[PDB]
Amino acid sequence: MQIHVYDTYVKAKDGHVMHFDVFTDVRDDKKAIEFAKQWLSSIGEEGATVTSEECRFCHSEKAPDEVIEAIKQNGYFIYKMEGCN
Repeated sequence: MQIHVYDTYVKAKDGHVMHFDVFTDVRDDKKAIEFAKQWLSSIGEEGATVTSEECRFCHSEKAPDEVIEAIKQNGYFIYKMEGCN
């Protein structure tokens, strides 16, 4: 399974620029935006504008067993790249 790494820029005001990558099997940039927005509304950080500039595609790479299950079950998996520590 090839994980599509969608580097997503979500600009929070004073919290922190939410720089996270979305692991998905879908090859749609719009879906990348959509999944991120659904996730933002889910966690509560919906207060950001995601455009074609905010959505970014890095590449597709080999996938560890962990993300295989995640994307297979949820459809997508967001990893907290920045804002972790």
